[PDB]
Formats: sequence, C-alpha cells, structure tokens
Amino acid sequence: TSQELIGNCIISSIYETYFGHLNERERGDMLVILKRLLGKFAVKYDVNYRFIDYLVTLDEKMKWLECGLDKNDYFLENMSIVMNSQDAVPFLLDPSSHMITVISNYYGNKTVLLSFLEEGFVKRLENAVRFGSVVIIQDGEFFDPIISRLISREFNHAGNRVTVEIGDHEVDVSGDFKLFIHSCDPSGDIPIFLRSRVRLVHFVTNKESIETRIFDITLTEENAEMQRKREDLIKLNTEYRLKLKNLEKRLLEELNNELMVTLNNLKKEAMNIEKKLSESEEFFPQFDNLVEEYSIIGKHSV
Amino acid sequence: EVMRPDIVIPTIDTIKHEKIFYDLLNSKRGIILCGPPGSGKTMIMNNALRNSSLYDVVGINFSKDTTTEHILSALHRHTNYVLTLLPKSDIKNLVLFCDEINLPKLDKYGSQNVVLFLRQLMEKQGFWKTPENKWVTIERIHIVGACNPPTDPGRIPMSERFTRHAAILYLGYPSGKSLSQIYEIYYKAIFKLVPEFRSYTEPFARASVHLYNECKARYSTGLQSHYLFSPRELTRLVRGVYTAINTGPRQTLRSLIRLWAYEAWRIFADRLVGVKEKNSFEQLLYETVDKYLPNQDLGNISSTSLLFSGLLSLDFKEVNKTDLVNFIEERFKTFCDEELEVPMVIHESMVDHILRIDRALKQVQGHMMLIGASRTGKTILTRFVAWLNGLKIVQPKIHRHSNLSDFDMILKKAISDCSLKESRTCLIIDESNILETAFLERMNTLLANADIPDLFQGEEYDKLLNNLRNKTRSLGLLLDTEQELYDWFVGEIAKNLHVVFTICDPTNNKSSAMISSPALFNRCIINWMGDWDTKTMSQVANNMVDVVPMEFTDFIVPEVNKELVFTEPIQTIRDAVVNILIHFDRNFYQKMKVGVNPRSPGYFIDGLRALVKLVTAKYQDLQENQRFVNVGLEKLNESVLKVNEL
Amino acid sequence: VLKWIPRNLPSCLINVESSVTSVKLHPNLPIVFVATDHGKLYAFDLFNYTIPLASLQSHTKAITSMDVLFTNYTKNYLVIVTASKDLQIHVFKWVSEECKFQQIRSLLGHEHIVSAVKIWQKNNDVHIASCSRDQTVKIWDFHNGWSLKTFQPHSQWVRSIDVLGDYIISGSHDTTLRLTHWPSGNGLSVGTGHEFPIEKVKFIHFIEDSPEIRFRTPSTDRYKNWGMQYCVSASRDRTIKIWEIPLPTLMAHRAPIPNPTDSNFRCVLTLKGHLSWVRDISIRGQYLFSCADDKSVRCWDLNTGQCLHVWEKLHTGFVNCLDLDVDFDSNVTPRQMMVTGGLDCKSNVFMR
Amino acid sequence: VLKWIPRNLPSCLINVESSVTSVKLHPNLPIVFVATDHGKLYAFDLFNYTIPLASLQSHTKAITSMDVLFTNYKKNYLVIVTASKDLQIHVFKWVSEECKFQQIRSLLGHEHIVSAVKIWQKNNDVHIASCSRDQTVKIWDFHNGWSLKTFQPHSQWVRSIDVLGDYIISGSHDTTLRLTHWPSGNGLSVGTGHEFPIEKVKFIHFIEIRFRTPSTDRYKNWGMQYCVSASRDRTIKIWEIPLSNFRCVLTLKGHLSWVRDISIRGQYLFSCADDKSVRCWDLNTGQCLHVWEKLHTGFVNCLDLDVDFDSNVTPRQMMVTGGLDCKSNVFMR
Ligand SMILES: Nc1ncnc2c1ncn2[C@@H]1O[C@H](COP(=O)(O)OP(=O)(O)O)[C@@H](O)[C@H]1O
Ligand SMILES: Nc1ncnc2c1ncn2[C@@H]1O[C@H](COP(=O)(O)OP(=O)(O)O)[C@@H](O)[C@H]1O
Ligand SMILES: [Mg+2]
Repeated sequence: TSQELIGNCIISSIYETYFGHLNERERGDMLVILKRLLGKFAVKYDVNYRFIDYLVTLDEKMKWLECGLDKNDYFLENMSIVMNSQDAVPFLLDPSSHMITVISNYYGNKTVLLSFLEEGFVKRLENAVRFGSVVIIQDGEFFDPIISRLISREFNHAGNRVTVEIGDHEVDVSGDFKLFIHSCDPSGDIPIFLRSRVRLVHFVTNKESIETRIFDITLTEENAEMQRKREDLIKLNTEYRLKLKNLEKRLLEELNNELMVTLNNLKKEAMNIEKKLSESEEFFPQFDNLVEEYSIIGKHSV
Repeated sequence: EVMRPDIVIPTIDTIKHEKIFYDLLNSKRGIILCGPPGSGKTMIMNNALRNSSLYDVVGINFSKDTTTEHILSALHRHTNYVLTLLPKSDIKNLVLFCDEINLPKLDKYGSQNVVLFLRQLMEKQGFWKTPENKWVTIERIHIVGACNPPTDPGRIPMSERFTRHAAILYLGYPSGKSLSQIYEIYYKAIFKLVPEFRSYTEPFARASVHLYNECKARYSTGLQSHYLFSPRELTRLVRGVYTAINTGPRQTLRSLIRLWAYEAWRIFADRLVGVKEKNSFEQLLYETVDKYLPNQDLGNISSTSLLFSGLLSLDFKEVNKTDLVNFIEERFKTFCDEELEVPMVIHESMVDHILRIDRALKQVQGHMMLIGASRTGKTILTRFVAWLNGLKIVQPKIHRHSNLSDFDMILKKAISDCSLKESRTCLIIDESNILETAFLERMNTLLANADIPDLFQGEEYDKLLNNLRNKTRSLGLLLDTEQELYDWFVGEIAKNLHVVFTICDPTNNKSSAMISSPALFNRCIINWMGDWDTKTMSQVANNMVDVVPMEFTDFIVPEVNKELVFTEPIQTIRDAVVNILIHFDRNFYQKMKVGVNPRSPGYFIDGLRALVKLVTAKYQDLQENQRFVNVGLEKLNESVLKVNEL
Repeated sequence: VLKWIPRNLPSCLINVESSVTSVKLHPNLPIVFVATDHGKLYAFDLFNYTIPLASLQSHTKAITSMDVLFTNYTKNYLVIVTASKDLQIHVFKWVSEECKFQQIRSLLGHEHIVSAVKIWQKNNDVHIASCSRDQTVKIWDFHNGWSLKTFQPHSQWVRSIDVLGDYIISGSHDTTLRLTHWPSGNGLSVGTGHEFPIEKVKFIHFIEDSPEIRFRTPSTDRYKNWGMQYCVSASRDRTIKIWEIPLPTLMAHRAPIPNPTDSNFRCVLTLKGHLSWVRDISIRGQYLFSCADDKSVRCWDLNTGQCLHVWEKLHTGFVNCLDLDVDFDSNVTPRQMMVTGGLDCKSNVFMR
Repeated sequence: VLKWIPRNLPSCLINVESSVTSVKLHPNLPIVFVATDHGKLYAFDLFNYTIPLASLQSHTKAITSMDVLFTNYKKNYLVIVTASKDLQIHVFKWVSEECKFQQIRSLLGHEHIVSAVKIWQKNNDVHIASCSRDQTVKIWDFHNGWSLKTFQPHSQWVRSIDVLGDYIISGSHDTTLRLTHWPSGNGLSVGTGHEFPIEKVKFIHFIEIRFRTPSTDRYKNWGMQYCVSASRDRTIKIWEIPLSNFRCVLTLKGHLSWVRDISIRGQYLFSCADDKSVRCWDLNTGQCLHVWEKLHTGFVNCLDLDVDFDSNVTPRQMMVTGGLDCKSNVFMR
C-alpha cells in the first residue's frame, strides 16, 4: 500500500481539480486515459481505486447524506469536491436550486444567504467577512466584480491581521470565513476571470446520470436484499475496523505499562474481519452480474 | 532626431506627393488621402503643410462620436467673424486637416453628419449658423482628409456625394529601394553615436528592410487577425535601436548585432502565436543575419537567450540569465512583502515577459496590449514591473452597476494626477473593465491623441486652465496663450501616462473589437504571451514538487519515445510525475474541445498545489502508521522473548 | 586616524543562518551584533568568530532595524534596541559578566511593521525613536517605558529616521524628506528631488577640527547656533543626494515655526554610481561609505564628491547594512573598523 | 587553534526522547543533528536547547548512522543522509530560512540492514556510499539516485566504511579490514589483527602529527599514509596502507569496553567507548591526556568533532558526544 501512494495521490488531486464540471461518461473516459498515462510512465497505482472509498470518510458521508444530498454516488463525489476545495472558492451549479438548504444544514445557523442582485449586497458581505460567517451567494451568472480580490485571494498581511480590499474601504478577513457561489443556469455565461479561479462543480442531471439513476432505482426496488446486505457489511466492516484499532491501542497501552483476555478479544476481532472479508469476496461478482444484466433497460431508457 | 515624429526623410515619392498636393490645394479643391494603415498619409501631409509659407494647419482627429461643433470650435480659433469668414493670416491660407474621415458613424438612417457638413461648406462655400441663421461665406479655408479603405471594420463606406468634391489620391507602400534609403539615413543618424561602426549603416538597413518584407510575406492576415505589418514597425525598430544604443555601454559589432536582433524579437515577433511561427521567425533572423551581416562568434538568437535589460546596471546591456533570475526573485520577494502577496514561481518565460514589459514601459508614450490565457500572470507582472519603474498603478473599480460617469471620473482623476501632481501612472485596463463601446471610444481618444477633449468643458475647462496656469507659475515657466497651456498639458499626459491592456479571451467579439481598433493597434505594443508551453509547465512543476517528499519507492526508468518527454530525461519519480501531469493537462484540453482558444494553466497550478498538500498529508499518515506497527511489533517481540526467557 | 580606508579583503567572515538585516558595533569592545531575518539577535567576537558569543530569539518575524547605545550617566551599560515586523520593539541590555543577552523590557503601540529605530540620550535621559508603516514616528522613553510623543509627518509610510537633540529628520515612501521638531511636532520643512522611496536618512554632523571639510562645517554663526548644516539621503533611484537644511523662524526659549519662504530642502550635491537601490549609508571623517543591491560597498568622500574604492562582489547576494563608529562623539572612540551585512547570510568585517 | 581540549564539565545537555545513535555538526552553524533510536531526527540550537528546533520521523526503526555535508558547487544547501534498519538511506536537506527538514530521496536497493553512510563531494558531483550487512557496499549518486557500483569487500557484514579520494576502506565483521577502489572496484590490501569485529575504521587525513604527516614521497603523492581503526576487542589500532598487506604502526590500549567511534582532531585523537567514558589520546606519544569520568549514565555510542583537514569546513572547536542515556553532552570553546 506504500508502493502506490503517489499514483493514488495524483489521481485524487487531478480528480479534484479537473473533473468537477464533467458528467459521468467524460469522467470515466478521462479517468481511463489518466490510468493509461500512469501505466505508460511506470507509476504504480491502486487497481480498484474509488474516489469516495479513498478520500470520503464514513462520518463525512453520513453527515452529507443526512443533510439532504442525493443518494447518487456522482453527487457524493461532487459534494466531496466542494468540501475539499480549501484554497479556491467552489462554484456550485445546481439547476434544481437544492443545495442551498444542504449547505445551510451542514453549517447550521452560521449560513448567511446573499445574492448578486441585492441593493445592500456589498456592505452585508463586508459584515459577514468581518464576523466570519459562512456565505452563500446566489445567481452566480451575474457575478459582480467588486469581490474580485476575494475570488483571487489577493490579501496583504498587516502584521497579525489578514486584509482584503472591497470597494474603497479596508475590511478585515476572519479565519473562519468561507465563500460559496451558487448558480442555477446551465447555459449561463460565467466570466472567464471568475471561471478560471473557482472550483466549478456541476450538480446537474444528464443521460449518463439517467443511466445511473435507473440502475439505482432498480437496485433499491427490484432486489433490495443485495443493497441492504452491502450497506450492512460496509457498516459492520467500518465499526469492526474502528474497534480493532482501539483494541490494538489498548493492547499496546497495557504492554507498555486480562492481557490474555485482551489477546483473545483481538484474535476474535481479527477472525471476524477475516470472516467478513471472506463473505464480501463472493458478493461483488454478484453485483457485476447484475450490472451486466440490467444494461438493456438503461439503453432503452436513454 | 529620430524620436521626433515630425521628421520626414525626403525621397522621390515624398516630393512627388508634396508637389501634387500643392497643385491640388492651390487649385481650390479638397483632397482625400486613401491607403494602407502604414503608408504614410499623415506624415507626408503634415510635412507638406508645415514647410509651406502659404498654408497653416488645423489638427482634427475624427472619432465615431464627432459633431460639427468640434469643427466649428476648431475653425473659430483660427478665423475672425467680420458675411465673410477669413483666416487670421492675410496672405497665408488656412487648411483644415481631418484624421480618418471613414471613422465618423452613420445616424439611424445612414448619414454621417460631419461629411455632409464638409460637403456643404466646400460646395456652397459657406454654412448656415444654427443659433443665429445667417449664411457665413467662407473664402479661403481649405479642407483635406485622410482615410483607410472602408473594407476593414471601423471604416464606414462613404457617400459619393461627398467624395465627388474632393480629389482622391492613393498612397501605396514604398518600394524596397525607398525603404532602404530611408532607413539607411536613419541608421547613419543612429551610428553617428558610435563612429567606429559607420561602415555598417547599409547592411543594417538592408537587413531590417528584408526582415520586414519577409515577415509581411510570411505571416499574412489569413493566419491571425493581427498579423499586419507596415513601415511603422521599421520606424519603431530604428527608434528602439537608437534608444538602446544611446544609454548602452561601449558596443562591439557582435553586441550591435545581438541588440538589433533583440529589438527585432521584441517588435516583429511579440504578436506571434504559434510555436511553429516563432521557430520560423528564429530561422528568419538567422538567415537575415547570415546574409547581410556575415559575422562569426554569434551566440543563440533565441527568445530566451537574448536578455537585454537595465535593472542590473546603470546602462542598457545584455545581462546574465541566472543573475537576472536571482535579482527578479529577490525583487519579487520584496514586492510581495510590501504589496499584495501572491506565491509566484519564477521561470524563463516570466523573466522574458518582465523584460519586455519593462522595455515597453520605459518608452515615452509607450503602451502595451497583453494578450494571453487567464491565470497566465498578466496583471501581477504588470503591477510588479510598474512597481519596479516607480509608476503608480491605477486599477479602475468597474462593477456591474457602473456607467460612463464613474469611468470618466476615474479617467479625469488619473489625468489630473498625471498633470497637476506630476506622478507617473500605469493604467491597467481589462476586457471586463469596459462594458460598452463608449469606454472603447474613450480609450481610442486617449491613445490616438494625448488628451480626451469632452472630459473638461465649460466650468471644467475653465478650472483646468486655471490649474494649468497655477502649475505653470509654480514651476517658474511663462506660458500665456491657451494653445501653449494645452500643448504643455498634452505633453505632460503623453510623458506621464501609460496604458496597459489586459485581454484574456482574444476570440471574444468585444476583445476582437479591442484588437482590431485603429487607435489601440497602431499605438500599443502587442505582447501575445499566449498559453504556457511544455518547457514553462515543466519548470513550474519542478519548482513546485521539489518541496514535497516524493522519492521513497523503487523506480525503474521506463522506455519511452523522445518526443513524449517534456522535462529532462526521466531518472526519478519526480520527472515521471511532472510528465504525467503535463500529458494529462494536454489530453484534457484536447478532449474538452477548446478549439483554438487559449488554454488557461489554472487547472495545472491548482492540481499541483492539491497534489503537494495531499502527498505531504498522506506521507505523514503513512509514516505514522508504519512507526506504530513497527513499535507494536517490537513490543510484541519483547513480550514473547520475556515469556521464552521466563 | 580618521583617514583610515578598509583593505581590499575582509578581515573575517561571519556566518549566520538567515538573511542579515541590521548590523551595529559595540562601542567599547570588539563585538559585532548581527540581526538576522528570523529576528535572532546575535553577538560575535571579532577575534573568535567561529561561534556566536551569544544569541537570542526575541521576535517570531524578521528584524527590520536596530541601533545600539552605551549609556553615559551623570552604572553604564550598552542598550541594544531591535525592532521587527512582529509590530513590537524590544529593548535589550548587554551584560558582560555573564556574556549573555538580558532583555530588560519591550515596547508596544505600532499597528503595522516598524522599519527604523534610533536611540539617543540628551542629558541622563535616554530616548527611543522609531518609524513604522503606520506613518507614525512614535517616541518612547527608556526609563518609564511609556510613549511620549507621536506624529504623522508623511502621506505614505515613513521608512527611515534620524535624531539630533530636538530635531528629527525622516525620509519616507512618498519619496520626500521632512525635518520635524520633536518636542513640538511641527514639521519645519520638506524636501523633494528623489524619484524613488527613501532607504536611509541621517544628519551629517560637524567636526570640531579638521584640515579641509566642506559638508561638516557651518557657513555662518547662524548655522553654528543652529547646530547642523546638511543631511545625506539614499533612495531606490540609485542616487545619494546631499541636502541643506533651510533656516526657519526661531525665537529664544520658544518653539520654532516653519518659514514659508525659506522652508525647502536644497539639493547641493548628488552622487551617482551605484547599480541598484542604495540600501545603507555611513559617514566617518571625510569619507561617506554606502552600500547597495549591486553587491558592492563604495567609499565616497565629502570634500570632492567622487568614489575612491569600489568593493565589488563583496557578497554573493545583496548588501543590506553597514556600521562605523561615531566620529563626532568624545565618549565614542572612532576605531579603525568597518562592518557590512549582506543578504547571503554572511557579514564581512574590515579591521586594521 | 587546532589544539582545543574540551573542558571537564558539559556546556549543554540536549535531552532527546530515546537513546542517541549518531550525531553530526553543522559545518558553519551552531546546530547539532542528533539521531534518535526511533528513527526521529532532532535538530537543536546550541544557545537554546530546551525545545528542538525541528523534529521529523524519518524512518520506522532505529537510525544506524548519519553524515552531513555542506555543498560547494545552483544554491549551496546542506545535505543530511541517514541510514536505518529498514534497508533505506534517506536523504534530507536543511532549509535554514525556515529551520525545517525537507526530503529529497530515499536510496533503496539493499537487501539487508544498513550500517553506515559517508558523503563526499567531487569537483561538481555529490556521492553517497553505504555499507550493509548483505556483504556489499554500494556507491550512489545524490542527484540521479541510481547505483554507481556494487562491490563485495568481505564474506561477512560490514559495520564501518570511509572513502577518501577514489579509495574506500571498509571494516567488516571479520577482523580483516580491506581497502578497495571506488571506480575500479578491486580490492588492493587487507589487514588482520583484531580479536573482535571492527566498529569504526576511517582514514587519517594529512594535516600541517605522528601519522598525519607523510613519511615518503610516494605516500605523499598517493595521499594516504595511515588509517586508524577501532574494533570490539577493547583496543584502538593504527594501520599503514602500502603504496600486499596492511601493516600496523601502533596499538593504543586502555579501553575498558568496545570502542564505538573515533575522531582525529589534528595532533590529538579523541574517542568514545561503551565504558561510559571518552578519552583524548595523543596521536604522537600514544598516551591518554584527559579522560572524562561519568560523562553519561549509559554507553557513549557516537562522538562528533568538526573536520580539521577540509579547507571549506572551518575547523571550529565544537565537539559533542552521543550516549545511550537519552541525552547528548555539548562542549563549546
Ligand atoms: N519617406 C519617409 N520618411 C520617413 N519615414 C517614413 C517615410 N515613409 C513612411 N515612413 C514611416 O511610415 C510611418 C507612417 O505613419 P503614419 O503616417 O502615422 O501612418 P498613416 O499614414 O496611416 O497615418 C511613419 O511612422 C514613418 O516613420
Ligand atoms: N509562475 C507563475 N506564472 C504565472 N502564473 C502563475 C505562476 N504561479 C502561479 N500563477 C497563477 O497566476 C495567478 C495570478 O495571475 P493574474 O495576473 O492574476 O492572471 P490574469 O492575468 O488572468 O489576471 C495566480 O492566481 C496563480 O495561481
Ligand atoms: Mg494612419
């Protein structure tokens, strides 16, 4: 697992900074050509790499899904891209206008809603930046260039304070301030200065998303037993892994300063992990056969 | 006396045109000069009028927003109301000179006002006063004008009822012999500074003429919309060579050849886009130098191997590349410490762009038009260079709820700061800083002329003249006439104001209007930096991934073609990582179907920063996990050894 | 004794971890004080320079300036004063029994980075003056520690200052000089003629007796009572310029007021030849020394105004600071040594 | 100057988390690089040693040895090379403007535990040589990272190595230390006489002593006159490489325990052993001058002194030692 750290890191970074504004088929094609480039230059990488399985933790995934995010894996990946854009302001393009309440639920009462069409937009944005509340701006296709310094993050550090210039007056920058830009027009004209400096994330529904959603519906309704078993095995694997790591830490704490009972508990946990792995080793091919079987319905749907 | 724009080297075509000009003007007949944008209509006509003992000149420059009140005000300062209108000089006649009569715009029903006014005043020999209603007969006031052909955009086709009164003369480009003679005279005037190379005036002039001819024949307008050359490029080459020789050190023949080659690079080949075009131009310089200047001991004439600058010394000489990079690094560190902080990575292309921006910002009335992809580093380099030269950066705060009032008052504040307070200003204009065509017309006015007339009028004009008189009296100068004060004002503006245009999407229609505008193209120096190439991307990536732990696994050198490696030949994991990142950026922009639009390297930089942070975090976590499992294994071995011993 | 010129080669090369910003000299003992770009104040022995004699990390950011003073009361000890971009001013005390730094206090009140500190004493009263990006030239007190007087003498941010009794001169980033009367805060005059922000400004003090000096001798009894004649400034336009202080309206036992007709600095002599921003200047006897970002140290002279010796390639990087002992003080010996400090993490010393 | 004798008491006592395995000095800064027994690398300031200036978990097992070098060529940056039990030779550089460690590369290829490393600079190239317990010593390239050569000097493990010029002398687990050429890769001379494995065997470079001064014109032209080796037989022996066997010139005694590392400081030789003591034995008279008693609670495993034969590195008077009592004494001036 240490021989392929660089390849996985490269794939994850490229996936974050390049694939935010692509549908599923384009994402698959560019992932295939990236894997081909990795294999041509003799850089090893994880064969069964999944972005959610590598960078999305279970607590974060449950927190996002309980906030109102769709069950689709595409929306999970886009949500992870949005929350992992720590340096650049993310640009959520949601035609359904669904994610405003999602981010509001994620950040609670700190969420402050502005817009680019308000008469008192600039002074309230300055107040929000001073207080440091999470800011969501609607109608991003009408981007007012007054916050061009905030998009480019061109600050000057006045000693112990970070300073941005908005309008003709000086305003401080709080450390907890965040900026989200929301748009609802897929055909809107984003300014190139704004477009090149934001994390453009497309929360849209397409024909590839039609394929994925038909498969999700037929999985969750035609045979819910397989999906429920997969969810249960993933949950128990995560819980048993956390308990095993905690037990290992307790064992080393005891050995540094019953011990046979703790060793027996660790052995039982390891046997449980082995049994769960053996059970799950004969479950993914079943999902592969279901994928191969329910393709004609998807072609008919598209 | 080559900086002077009014100087005209007398050739056979010039005296022929001056003679037919005197014949036509003495014939009581208007004259229309038509030809290519570098033929020399304005300078021939001004030479013919200034050196005449019978004709005065009135300078008028037409724009799209031009009314007959401008012409009335221009005549009223050179005539007396005694009807009958007469010039102030009794014997010398008066000539009214119009610039680019094609540029006045049609009204809502297809009729330009000023050309109909001119046809009225030189057909009936008079005009009717609007607020008083009498016929003011004009006796000896003449009308001339120049114009580009109406084919190109911005040049409106003109009514035959107006052109039937004025004789039309066509001015073609001068032949090879005439250009050779003119620039032989210019190069003799230049080389009077260095008399030991006076025998090389003819080969330099012939080489410049051949270079201009080859560039005109090679890069036609069919490739790109801005690939048009003219004798103005050769004149700018001569002016740049003189400016560099004047402030340079003691020069050798090789130094002179390299200096001329650097000027040719900075003038004839900063508008070029394709890499094949730049390679062809490099081959063209090598061929020209070998043909006309058969000298040995000549180094590389590549774009990055010609670093002429005056930051590192008191005189304009060639500087070492590594010393210049170190100086630029330290200056940028200081600039980020004192002004806005941007973590930039220094590469050869950025150094070269800094050099050419600095060269174009030290010229009198020197303006720039930076064209390139977004996030290529145009605004930050312009701010850094303007900070180096001591200019004051003025960035217009133009937002969505803004109109001509805010932009005009920003322009007025900048102009007043330049004149009254005597502070040099580098005005940075973005394509999103303009919103309507009126701002574009304001830029055309400010760039073609040295002043914008309608900003100061009435009370504004009176207070401007009062402030001009106050400044003149405070400086210990004596100027009385308003014409002298206005000349001093426009001279101060042309000396202390520089305009730099930032263009991000050259294929846009608004940016196409910006590029194809007559005043912007004929005055600004285009620096098409374009998108990053493979070498610059390799340098940035190598400077970014060297600060992260990356080489900790076994690596075998992969067999690969020579053309698939953009960095140095692959020896480690870092070169492989850089190659994969560049290859994927190229493939991503290929499969996104960008077409011929410039490719922003913002995705590449964001990917590199995310990769650095992610690799650091994952390596730290992996090291902690491995240390944890090894210390646990060591404790386990100690426990089993204690059990075995006991 | 005042005609000493440094040799073509440095006497000793002192190595420091980061970029050297400000270098002074101990007036009594041969000890070099070097302030680096980490704020780590140093103290080297001149004859044993392999290891620092003492070191201390007071500020967490880069020290921008420094000045020392040996007290002469009417006990005596050196008072190092260091200022950094971490917005404070830290006053030190050098103890020789332990051969270690001993910080006595610190000063606060600047809300941006501070770029120059000068410390002087008038009569049993030591004062600390400084200037920052706040455009405020605040005046502290060594004993009480409380600030005494502050003023904003410039539109842009002041970079360097100098002190002489009750008169404070101060260049600034607005490329203009201005002499301000310290006790009253009234700006006596202004000066223009530099095209770039000022790096260093200091007074050209008088000499009691000399064979031939033009810039350090009063022209009349008015200048004799005034106590100073000229001033020297170095800015980023590669030029060192000599000015003349214009006499304002004066009254006995009263505060001075500016003269509207005779309140402008007059450029007497300009000295060109440096290839980059002249960073630091210093005057010893008839010789004016200076350094710039040309990696070189030059030796002008005042009586005729042209360079004598050029120490090219003294550092691989830029040169930041010089220090020579004060020649116009009876209590300070003008011993023959000159010290330089560069951006290449080094500090050459010329002795003997 | 070069006749420095450290004082009878410590000046600073750097406290680390675990037992210190190898110590090196910054050639021009007052900074000590102590290596822990958990792979962690600690850099301390010699005027403020309460808190470590920088700490980095390099390896996963104990560091076996490490050596530093200040490059003289392209900026001049210091290079730290550390070896551990993980069959990896990690390379680090020390950015002084941020006082933090940075990783360049990990030299891999060994099939067993590594023992020691040595870094020397050519006219413009930097090399790395390391000896493992796989009966092989390899020569690396600092920038390239490849393996220049691989030679087997003995049939057993190698616990010490030093390279001077094109000749490298290695002290194997067997008492037969051998000297082999770097580019040629052919052994020339061997020498036996120790009753146990050799712990440290390094050259004795010429300085302006009894063995440093060349005795013959051929030896002066060759550049190598004598080498001092320390074995586990509680003795220190000084050899003499012929210009077909390595003779012995002297055999210093008085070591209670096995001698771990030695260091020659001009005309005086200083060494530390496992007997919790360090003795400064004169190289001319062969007699111990001053011996430190109760210097550390544990056994001293590493003694570091500034290089005296290099013109680039200033031979300053800074000698520090590294014991096994989770501490390191500092002697200054
Ligand atoms: N006979 C000549 N002597 C000197 N310069 C010439 C001559 N013919 C052309 N030029 C150059 O050609 C350029 C034509 O410029 P200009 O007259 O402003 O263009 P336009 O005629 O389109 O207004 C001038 O810069 C001038 O230097
Ligand atoms: N070495 C470099 N050269 C050019 N651009 C860089 C470099 N390093 C970073 N950048 C990017 O350039 C941006 C600043 O360029 P800027 O001039 O604002 O672009 P634009 O010309 O589109 O306004 C930064 O946001 C940064 O991400
Ligand atoms: Mg024209």
